[PDB]
Amino acid sequence: EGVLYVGSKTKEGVVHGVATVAEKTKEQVTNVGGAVVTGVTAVAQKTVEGAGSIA
Amino acid sequence: EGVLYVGSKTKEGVVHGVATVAEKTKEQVTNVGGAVVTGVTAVAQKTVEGAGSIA
Amino acid sequence: EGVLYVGSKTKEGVVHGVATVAEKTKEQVTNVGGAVVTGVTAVAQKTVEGAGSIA
Ligand SMILES: *[C@@H]1O[C@H](CO)[C@@H](O)[C@H](O)[C@H]1NC(C)=O
Ligand SMILES: *[C@@H]1O[C@H](CO)[C@@H](O)[C@H](O)[C@H]1NC(C)=O
Ligand SMILES: *[C@@H]1O[C@H](CO)[C@@H](O)[C@H](O)[C@H]1NC(C)=O
Repeated sequence: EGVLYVGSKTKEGVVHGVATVAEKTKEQVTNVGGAVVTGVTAVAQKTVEGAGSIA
Repeated sequence: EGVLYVGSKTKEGVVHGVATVAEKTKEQVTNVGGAVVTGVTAVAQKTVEGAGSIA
Repeated sequence: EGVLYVGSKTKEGVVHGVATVAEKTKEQVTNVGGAVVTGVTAVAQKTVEGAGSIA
């Protein structure tokens, strides 16, 4: 029964620019956070928890 | 029954610029945090917890 | 039943610039923290906990 609460108050501007390039690469895993982020945030990329892939 | 609470108060500006390049590379795992981030944040990239991949 | 609490108060500006380059490399694992980060933060990259990958 866990409760939550989030609150944010910004007044001036927030510029936020991202760029990602990949040329002739075999793999590129990227995770960029936000400019003003308040609260829980979970990211999972190319993970394997149980009974993975077989070949 | 764990509860949570997050709060943030910014007034001036937040510039935030990211860039990621990859040329003819076999692997690139990247994780960049945010400019003003308050609260929990979990990231997992190319991890293996149990029963992984087989070849 | 562990509870949490986070709070932040910034007034002036927060410039935050990141850059990552990789040219003809076989591996690049990177993790950059945020400019003003308050709170828990967990990162895991290319880790192996149990029953890993086989070849
Ligand atoms: C198994 O799964 C992972 C990601 O979960 C993937 O990268 C890999 O190519 C897979 N391997 C096989 C043998 O299926
Ligand atoms: C197993 O999984 C990992 C990531 O979880 C992946 O990098 C790797 O290519 C996989 N290996 C095999 C033999 O499937
Ligand atoms: C096993 O997993 C790790 C990452 O978890 C990966 O780097 C590696 O390529 C894998 N090795 C085999 C033999 O699958």
